[PDB]
Amino acid sequence: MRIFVYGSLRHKQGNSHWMTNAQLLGDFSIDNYQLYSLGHYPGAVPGNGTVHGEVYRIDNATLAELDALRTRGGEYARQLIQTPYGSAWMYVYQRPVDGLKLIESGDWLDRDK
Repeated sequence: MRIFVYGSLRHKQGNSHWMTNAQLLGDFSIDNYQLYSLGHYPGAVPGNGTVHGEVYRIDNATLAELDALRTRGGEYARQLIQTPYGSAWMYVYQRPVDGLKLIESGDWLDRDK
């Protein structure tokens, strides 16, 4: 399925799938969203910022692989966003952001200005 990459443009190959069937649709930064950094992985939600992310088309079963690995048990919610390159799954923070770091900029890097 199509999913939004908010984990650097460098993304991650994961195990194999994420560099094999991963079709680069193109870059797509979304405004009115902000990025959290909760220690390991990041989180993204509607707010005030431009998330300089990238949109990919990966295999549908590969999607179930990511979902089953990420939110097995109930970690995040699936926010389906309709992009010009196709509707992509956005994972929104579903557990308290109390004491997290906020990138109101929307980009992972930013500080190269």
